[PDB]
Amino acid sequence: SEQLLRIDDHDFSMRPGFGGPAIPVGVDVQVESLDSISEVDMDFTMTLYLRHYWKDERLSFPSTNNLSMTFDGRLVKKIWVPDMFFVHSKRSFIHDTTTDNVMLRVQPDGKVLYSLRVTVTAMCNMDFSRFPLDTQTCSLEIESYAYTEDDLMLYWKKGNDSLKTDERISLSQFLIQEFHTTTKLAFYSSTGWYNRLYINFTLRRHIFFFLLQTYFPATLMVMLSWVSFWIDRRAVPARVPLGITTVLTMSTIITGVNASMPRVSYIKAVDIYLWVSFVFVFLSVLEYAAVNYLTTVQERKEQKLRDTHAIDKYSRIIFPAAYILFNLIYWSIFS
Amino acid sequence: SEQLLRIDDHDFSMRPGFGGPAIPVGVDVQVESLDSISEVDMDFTMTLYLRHYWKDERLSFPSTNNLSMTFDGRLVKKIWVPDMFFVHSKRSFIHDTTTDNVMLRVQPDGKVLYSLRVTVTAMCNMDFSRFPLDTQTCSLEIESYAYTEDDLMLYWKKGNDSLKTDERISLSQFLIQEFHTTTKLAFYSSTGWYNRLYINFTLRRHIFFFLLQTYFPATLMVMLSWVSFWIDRRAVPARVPLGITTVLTMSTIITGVNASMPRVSYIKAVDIYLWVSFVFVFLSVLEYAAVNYLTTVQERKEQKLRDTHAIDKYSRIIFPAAYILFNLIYWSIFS
Amino acid sequence: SEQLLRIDDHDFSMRPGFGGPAIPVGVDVQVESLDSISEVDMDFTMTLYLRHYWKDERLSFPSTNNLSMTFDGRLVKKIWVPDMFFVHSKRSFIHDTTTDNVMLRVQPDGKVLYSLRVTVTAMCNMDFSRFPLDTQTCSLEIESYAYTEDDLMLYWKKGNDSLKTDERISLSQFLIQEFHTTTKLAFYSSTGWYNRLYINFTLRRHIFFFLLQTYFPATLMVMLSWVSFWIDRRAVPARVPLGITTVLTMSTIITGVNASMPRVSYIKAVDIYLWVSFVFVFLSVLEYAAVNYLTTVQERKEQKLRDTHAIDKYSRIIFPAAYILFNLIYWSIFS
Amino acid sequence: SEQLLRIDDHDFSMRPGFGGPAIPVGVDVQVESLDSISEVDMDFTMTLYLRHYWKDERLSFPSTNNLSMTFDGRLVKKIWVPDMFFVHSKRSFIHDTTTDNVMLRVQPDGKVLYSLRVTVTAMCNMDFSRFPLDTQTCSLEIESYAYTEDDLMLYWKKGNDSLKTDERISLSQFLIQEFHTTTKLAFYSSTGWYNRLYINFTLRRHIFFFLLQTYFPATLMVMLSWVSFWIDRRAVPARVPLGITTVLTMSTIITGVNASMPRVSYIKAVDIYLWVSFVFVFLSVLEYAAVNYLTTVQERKEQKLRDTHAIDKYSRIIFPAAYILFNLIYWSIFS
Amino acid sequence: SEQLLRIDDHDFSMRPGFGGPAIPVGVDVQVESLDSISEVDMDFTMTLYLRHYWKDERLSFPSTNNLSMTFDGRLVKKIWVPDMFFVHSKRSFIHDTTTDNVMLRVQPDGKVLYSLRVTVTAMCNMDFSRFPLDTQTCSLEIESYAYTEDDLMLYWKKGNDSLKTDERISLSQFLIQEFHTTTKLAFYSSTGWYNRLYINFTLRRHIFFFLLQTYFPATLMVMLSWVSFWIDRRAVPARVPLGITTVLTMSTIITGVNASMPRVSYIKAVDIYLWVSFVFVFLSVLEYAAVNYLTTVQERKEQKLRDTHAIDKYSRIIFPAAYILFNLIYWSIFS
Ligand SMILES: *[C@@H]1O[C@H](CO)[C@@H](O)[C@H](O)[C@H]1NC(C)=O
Ligand SMILES: *[C@@H]1O[C@H](CO)[C@@H](O)[C@H](O)[C@H]1NC(C)=O
Ligand SMILES: *[C@@H]1O[C@H](CO)[C@@H](O)[C@H](O)[C@H]1NC(C)=O
Ligand SMILES: *[C@@H]1O[C@H](CO)[C@@H](O)[C@H](O)[C@H]1NC(C)=O
Ligand SMILES: *[C@@H]1O[C@H](CO)[C@@H](O)[C@H](O)[C@H]1NC(C)=O
Ligand SMILES: CCCCCCCCCC
Ligand SMILES: CCCCCCCCCC
Ligand SMILES: CCCCCCCCCC
Ligand SMILES: CCCCCCCCCC
Ligand SMILES: CCCCCCCCCC
Ligand SMILES: CCCCCCCC
Ligand SMILES: CCCCCCCC
Ligand SMILES: CCCCCCCC
Ligand SMILES: CCCCCCCC
Ligand SMILES: CCCCCCCC
Ligand SMILES: CCCCCCCC
Ligand SMILES: CCCCCCCC
Ligand SMILES: CCCCCCCC
Ligand SMILES: CCCCCCCC
Ligand SMILES: CCCCCCCC
Ligand SMILES: CCCCCCCC
Ligand SMILES: CCCCCCCC
Ligand SMILES: CCCCCCCC
Ligand SMILES: NCc1cc(=O)[nH]o1
Ligand SMILES: NCc1cc(=O)[nH]o1
Ligand SMILES: NCc1cc(=O)[nH]o1
Ligand SMILES: NCc1cc(=O)[nH]o1
Ligand SMILES: NCc1cc(=O)[nH]o1
Ligand SMILES: CCCCCC
Ligand SMILES: CCCCCC
Ligand SMILES: CCCCCC
Ligand SMILES: CCCCCC
Ligand SMILES: CCCCCC
Repeated sequence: SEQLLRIDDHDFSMRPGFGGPAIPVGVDVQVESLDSISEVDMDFTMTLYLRHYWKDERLSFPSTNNLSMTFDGRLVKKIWVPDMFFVHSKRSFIHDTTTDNVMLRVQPDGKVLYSLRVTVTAMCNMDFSRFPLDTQTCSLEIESYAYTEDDLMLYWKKGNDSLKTDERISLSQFLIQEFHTTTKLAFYSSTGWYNRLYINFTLRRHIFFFLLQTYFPATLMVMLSWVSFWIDRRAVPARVPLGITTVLTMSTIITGVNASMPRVSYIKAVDIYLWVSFVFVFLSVLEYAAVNYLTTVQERKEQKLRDTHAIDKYSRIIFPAAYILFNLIYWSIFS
Repeated sequence: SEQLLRIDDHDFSMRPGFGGPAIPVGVDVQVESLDSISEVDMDFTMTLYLRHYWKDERLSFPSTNNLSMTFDGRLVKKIWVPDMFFVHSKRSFIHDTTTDNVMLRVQPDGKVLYSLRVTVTAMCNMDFSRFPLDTQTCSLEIESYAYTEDDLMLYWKKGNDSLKTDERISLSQFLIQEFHTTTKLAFYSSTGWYNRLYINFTLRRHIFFFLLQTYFPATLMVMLSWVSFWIDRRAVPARVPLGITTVLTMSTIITGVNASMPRVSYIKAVDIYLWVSFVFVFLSVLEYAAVNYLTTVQERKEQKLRDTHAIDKYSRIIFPAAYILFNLIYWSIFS
Repeated sequence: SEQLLRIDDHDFSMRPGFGGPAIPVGVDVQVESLDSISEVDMDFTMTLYLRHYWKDERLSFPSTNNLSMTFDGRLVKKIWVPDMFFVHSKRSFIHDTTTDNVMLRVQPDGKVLYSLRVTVTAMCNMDFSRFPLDTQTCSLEIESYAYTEDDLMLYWKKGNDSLKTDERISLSQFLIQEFHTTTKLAFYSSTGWYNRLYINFTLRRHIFFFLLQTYFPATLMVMLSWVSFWIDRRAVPARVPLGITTVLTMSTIITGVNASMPRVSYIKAVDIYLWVSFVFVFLSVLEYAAVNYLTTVQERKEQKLRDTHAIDKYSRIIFPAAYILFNLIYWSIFS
Repeated sequence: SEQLLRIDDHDFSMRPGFGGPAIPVGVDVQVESLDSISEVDMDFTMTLYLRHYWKDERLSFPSTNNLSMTFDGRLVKKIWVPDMFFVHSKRSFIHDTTTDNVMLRVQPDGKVLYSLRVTVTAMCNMDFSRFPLDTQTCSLEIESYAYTEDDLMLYWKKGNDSLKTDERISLSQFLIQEFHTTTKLAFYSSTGWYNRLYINFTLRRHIFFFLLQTYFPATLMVMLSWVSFWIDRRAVPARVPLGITTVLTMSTIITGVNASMPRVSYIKAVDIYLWVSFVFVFLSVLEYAAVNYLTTVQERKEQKLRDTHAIDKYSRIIFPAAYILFNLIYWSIFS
Repeated sequence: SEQLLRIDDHDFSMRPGFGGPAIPVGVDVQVESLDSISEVDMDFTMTLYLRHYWKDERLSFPSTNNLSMTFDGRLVKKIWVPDMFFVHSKRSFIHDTTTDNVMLRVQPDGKVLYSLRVTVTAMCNMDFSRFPLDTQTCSLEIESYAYTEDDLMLYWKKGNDSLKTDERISLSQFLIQEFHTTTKLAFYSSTGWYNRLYINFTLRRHIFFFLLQTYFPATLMVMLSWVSFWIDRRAVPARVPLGITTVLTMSTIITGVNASMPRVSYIKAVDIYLWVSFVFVFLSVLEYAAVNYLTTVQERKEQKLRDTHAIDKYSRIIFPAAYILFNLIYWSIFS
């Protein structure tokens, strides 16, 4: 097999058509699965099959039929192959169990198919301002390293049909949709122009889970503090312990939520809702202090000279009305 | 040993019977142990022995007896060997201590046995909707990379007897059972058809542990709030602190359970039970508020004009009846 | 040095005495240190020196004295060496700083000493039913990969004296003792019989630490709830808050203990003790509810017609007696 | 391509101009992205493109035009290349997917361009005394390993214009600014002098996030304890539970904050503020004890012989005044 | 450069002076930085420069001046080099970015300088009985692997001046001091005697941080329980809730401290102080139970027949005196 191909009779350190027009190379991609996603480091891991198509007359061999030959990764070190690399990637490797996952198929006229299986991790900027209602977009980029557009031309072989996805791809806490491909030209100041390929998709969260865990407990505790407005003001040993204990219960809820969320160090949409509810509970404690002080002053004044309080009556209306107004404004901005 | 075999006289870059019928290859598998399982990344790790059987007349050597020769991993780089790989795997490697774990045995007539020891990690989709009563199924897949069904034929050498398991295989938090093997054909649009092999097993949890840790504390606290229905309504400084403190105790239990469970971001069966019990505790606090307000109004009305309350009597019956009805419906759906 | 030994004149791909009796190989082991132990994955890491002894007449060289030659790891790739591997191991590697840790010493008559330094991680099944009083046993296994008992014979060179241990070996949370060696034969259905070597040791915990952290706080809280049996029954605002707060304190202790212990998902000995104490605290709360209800009924009955309660007197005796009986049964079973 | 260049006719183990003046080498750097930063281990990870420029007459080839040739990483092992390394680095590696990310361009007159893509992790000393208002500075260093200033001269090719940064570089919890380059000479006692290059940048935090999470809850609880100064002193069952519960609430806040912050084991600016507020809450509990004791003594004295207390009046003024004074001093020192 | 040195004319598999006296080798060490320290696994990571000095007449080359030649890591595989390795090390590696960090300098008369940059992790036994006042000592060991003292002699080239340290070496939570070097002979039963080198240093903690976080909160809570001794005994709804809540507050502090400290599973100095304070709080709760019971009995006895209690008076003196005595004994033992 190494004698039909003129391996030793040709210099394979130079691209086909050296000194002439650029050689076109086609790319096909099949996505196998998505492994994991990190919200702190802002990256994702993908596994895929990568295929290349090009023609090289130096690899032609005589044959009485159209039967193509198949080779392994050992022949790759001798023949010339493209050097595509993934831009903005953090780490990547090629599987080698039980051997290198590389195949080569050579047509009698010199057409070559080159395929390999590779896992790549790529960075992706994310914005958590609208958490947990945020929507994230990611992209993967493929580009030639050493050859500019004047020497190598890169394109999708079959347009938008060149991308295939496994039917079983899924994520534990995200929903994946809208796979499509695009192309663009990249420029480097000290090297020149390059062709670049893109693979795009979108991610979404499960809204209903976060509503039950975070928004639901907060609302109940706020409504629970409104009970004290209906208890008799003369029961000092009852009104005071109820108010302070509700603040303690709210504090533990906020602390627990922060520990479960990722260590994102800036204000998010969920943080605004929780701390506003904390202020409402705090204001209810000061409300009884005014009632107690005024009642004591009035009783002492009558003794020196010798029914529901007005504050309680209005608090029963103002407090529920203010909280509903806050919800309408909050949900109108954050959809 | 390298001269009895015609290593230099044959081209080993081509499969035996090139240009003719497909060469059949048999596979035997022995499972050694299961290392770990991840519920967040949805993958498992397995260690096993992999063996191949095929015939190659080019490796025949003259011998006066049936004594077969044994070689090492150094000879593998010269002779032709199958290229089986594990589909949907994330990472894998071959052990090399103190040397490569590869053996070769060649019969005088050219029959070859090839064995190696390899550890492989494979993905597995899991559903946690019925946690902690869920049951999970996993599979491992073996397939040829470069050779289609027209060139290489893959099958189990001895049918269902080709799979062996160690007697000491176990998991810390799962029960393993139902090992069996199956086969199926896989199709690739741009390459063709391939034979694929499967190894299947099932996993189960320990039910009684989760009942004690999660379901048991929740039931006791709900029954504890029903005590307030039997205390005298005139003891305002006693009824109110009891109600609010029970809500605080329930909140800490729910927070602790979430931290221990894996970060699965959707509603599970256990979450439904815990939050329904929280509502029952919340409703008991509002029940006393109605009793206290009505009692105060009645006393003031009598003074202006100049025994167990009905709500308490019915609450002693309705609340226990409602909770039992919930349990019957809940346990009938989730088995 | 490469010319006194007939490296190029002999075929080193075959074991000495090919076609004849099995070649005996001796093994010496010196344990350097134990690195770590994992209770969730059930494995341990060990570092050791491994030495081999065998005779090969093909490596003899003429010498006027008994001065043996010393070589490095480069000569290993040429001469034949044993292929011992560690069974049931998860991962292992050979150190290479600043170079490969391999030595070779060849006697004039052909005796060869082969030594290397290797770190190996091996699995070990553990049972935590009797935690924290459990005792664990571990073993390490060494076996030849490719050569059966008919071709290679493996044995300890000096019996039980072949195992040496460093004087400074220790673990942070375990006690190591009882190092000894044993041998056994292993059988493989498709390959044959093999000789196997074993290294055994035992591990124990520090009992007194767990008693102070877990058992000590639980006992104090149970005894603390018995105080309410001596307080006047007329102090309703005192008896009720004391009972409910003790339940809250007990709940936080149980939650904290679970977080510190490893994620072992089945019932252990410690879990039984903690939850039984929780029931004792729960029963004390219901005890006062019966006293309060009966007192209220009696007072109302006397009014309609126109001293320590018996329950409190017996509770002072029954509750302390029941808890002591539980301790005697619990400690008699779990030693 | 390997015959136009006199690879076999020259000794490439010696630098160009051996025995003569030092060869000047230029460096260009383009920063791609920052991956992560660790506050416990005090290091950061950076990915960048590194380029070298030098002239070597031994690589000249005849050509009728100015068309330069392009090669791959295979030619690097034959020709002489600079040996730049990153000082104070912990770990680094060169990407190799799908092949080595190395390019070579050779001009007809012998000018050589050498480029590679590398990820490097470097240490950086940090001071957390002024947390969370601290500002950190980092640097990256490049130096030749084996060749001193007498043999190799290292400099920026285009001065301060040699550094380029990606437009999308960002960090999750830090702000990056002030990229600039500097140079300095380094001296080694046993080897000599070396040229060193520097890349500098500055990092800042998000101030407003930490104020809401830490400073905001602490202030509210302190103001909440001042309420007890306005409640009637005769309500013993109300004043005492309010005071002790506030201490409990403050303790949980401090514990939660420590768990979220990195394990920095020395006093920081934030720790001072939290513990001073704890003392203010503690002092309020002792204040009521003095009032209660004095009131009891006065009442007993009057009985034996047969209005707001002064302490409460002053506490309403002294306590708010003292806390405001603390804030002015605290914020004047820590800006 | 490969022809002035007689690489092919000499057998470099044997040490210089084979069959004669031992060859002396000198070592110089410069410490660059300390990366991290682990208190659970008991190991530390260090990065350093290692240099060797020896003479080999086989590498002499003719020269008209004293100009020494410089080489790279490629020549190392041909010439003979020492095989120093780090004893008791867990893992180590040599940096290779952008190339191997190895240099060679050969004098005309055959003197050779060999330098390399390596990162090594070594074990270190630690004792935490006196935490957080403990002091730890660490050591690093260098030894020849294959050559005994009869063939290779190892020594510091310049005595105690051979060790250099970077001015910027620091740790986040430890203080490093007292760098010095020592030497000792090591014996192996089956191999012989070896020379060993040592590098020693000492580590200390920041005392004041742990006092504020652990000792300070514990003392305040104990003093807080002494307040109840000054409140009127007739206020049953005040004395009882104060006592039980203090126990709850103390329990949360102890749980939080354990989570922050490393998982060291034996009794430490800090644990003794915390649990003794817990007993003091527990005893105060039982003290009021005796007062309440005796008061009730006396009142009932007077009714049947028809002022500060003594226990409270003594408790005001005995309790403060006992705690001060404990501190004097505790701090006298643990310095
Ligand atoms: C591929 O299909 C997607 C579908 O959204 C479309 O947006 C995109 O433009 C298509 N690409 C090409 C190259 O036609
Ligand atoms: C192997 O045995 C299992 C037992 O469950 C059976 O389901 C399966 O069909 C068998 N496979 C073959 C190939 O007979
Ligand atoms: C080695 O000594 C141990 C000591 O416990 C003993 O049990 C074991 O049998 C001995 N082994 C041999 C091979 O004598
Ligand atoms: C590069 O620009 C920065 C801008 O801050 C300046 O400080 C620095 O000195 C400049 N360097 C040189 C070499 O001019
Ligand atoms: C090196 O100096 C240290 C300083 O503490 C001293 O203890 C040690 O003995 C010295 N070593 C030698 C070899 O002189
Ligand atoms: C008390 C909770 C009130 C919630 C009001 C929600 C209004 C949503 C409008 C879009
Ligand atoms: C108060 C707990 C009642 C539990 C009822 C369980 C019924 C199970 C029916 C299958
Ligand atoms: C209240 C604690 C009683 C403990 C009794 C222990 C008995 C141990 C018998 C072996
Ligand atoms: C009660 C909070 C008072 C805060 C005062 C802040 C003063 C800032 C001066 C720079
Ligand atoms: C209430 C705290 C008393 C502390 C006494 C410390 C004495 C230290 C003597 C060395
Ligand atoms: C499944 C319960 C959702 C509750 C949402 C409450 C939003 C205010
Ligand atoms: C802390 C509450 C003070 C209330 C004062 C009311 C004066 C009208
Ligand atoms: C927040 C409630 C204020 C009510 C004021 C009533 C004045 C008469
Ligand atoms: C081992 C106790 C199990 C309790 C189950 C309770 C289910 C309602
Ligand atoms: C918050 C409880 C209000 C109860 C009102 C009862 C009216 C019948
Ligand atoms: C949830 C209990 C309701 C009881 C209503 C009784 C009306 C007389
Ligand atoms: C929940 C406690 C009820 C007590 C009833 C007692 C009847 C004898
Ligand atoms: C658990 C204590 C029961 C006491 C019953 C006394 C009946 C007179
Ligand atoms: C966004 C609220 C900031 C509050 C700062 C308080 C500083 C005393
Ligand atoms: C613990 C508080 C004691 C208060 C004593 C007051 C003496 C003037
Ligand atoms: C901290 C308040 C002290 C007030 C003292 C008043 C003395 C008359
Ligand atoms: C649990 C406290 C009992 C107190 C009894 C006192 C007898 C003198
Ligand atoms: C721990 C205080 C004991 C006081 C005893 C007093 C006896 C008269
Ligand atoms: N094709 C990417 C690239 C990097 C570089 O330095 N020149 O080109
Ligand atoms: N046999 C698997 C496979 C991948 C590919 O691209 N062609 O075949
Ligand atoms: N010696 C172990 C082994 C594995 C195998 O397949 N045959 O032998
Ligand atoms: N150029 C760095 C270095 C290290 C050394 O030992 N000599 O030089
Ligand atoms: N120099 C260390 C060593 C190990 C061994 O087995 N012989 O020597
Ligand atoms: C926050 C309510 C205060 C009311 C004072 C009249
Ligand atoms: C939730 C019970 C309310 C009863 C009102 C009559
Ligand atoms: C659990 C004790 C109940 C007693 C009822 C008489
Ligand atoms: C801390 C305030 C004490 C006041 C005593 C008169
Ligand atoms: C712990 C104090 C008990 C006192 C009994 C007289």
